Amino acid sequence: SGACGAFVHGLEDEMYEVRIAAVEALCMLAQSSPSFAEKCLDFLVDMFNDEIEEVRLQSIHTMRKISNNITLREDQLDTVLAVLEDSSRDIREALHELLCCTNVSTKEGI
Amino acid sequence: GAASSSVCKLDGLIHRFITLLADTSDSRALENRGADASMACRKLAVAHPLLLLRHLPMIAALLHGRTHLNFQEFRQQNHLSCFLHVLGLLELLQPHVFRSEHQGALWDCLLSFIRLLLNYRK
Repeated sequence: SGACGAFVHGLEDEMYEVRIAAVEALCMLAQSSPSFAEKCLDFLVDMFNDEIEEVRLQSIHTMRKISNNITLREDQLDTVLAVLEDSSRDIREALHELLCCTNVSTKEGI
Repeated sequence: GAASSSVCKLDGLIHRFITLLADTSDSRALENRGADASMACRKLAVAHPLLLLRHLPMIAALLHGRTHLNFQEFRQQNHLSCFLHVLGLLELLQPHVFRSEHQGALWDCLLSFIRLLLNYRK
């Protein structure tokens, strides 16, 4: 069928408005389903690499909103700590809000 | 009273030994160190079982941490040695680990064990 990768196309879309709307949809659906959230963590991590600052901020806020059930791995943790290095203060504050609620499995992650 | 806001004169030392027990690598020298750690911890278990059970959530968290790693690295890193050591220690803390206070960390350890069983059932 042609419905495969709908959210893949949405998050890879060239307009940041479409990507922000996709982020909101991911937020609502993840608040509904935890398994879908676990599946879609990686795409949110990719959005943390997004070139538009607002998209990064909103994706981080949604990840914070849905962190209550998921638990990350070492790949996710190093990628998240990577974007925290960035210069802009507001996105760093957003990462700080994220880490307040994020889960972790290994002590080495901490 | 084991859950009280109190400090044991020996707790830090058994913490040191349980860190030595859990932390291991492929090194046979570190495996000998872990075997000695299991020996001392087991002697403390049979001698002073209540002291170890106060540190149960710690080793439970370590068991939680170590469970994800795939079977091949699990066997090569000797993590099965750690798993059988903690399982034997829990067996040797038999009539006291089933209390209400130790129930949560016990369930955590059992959760780690069953997660290991499911992941490497092949």
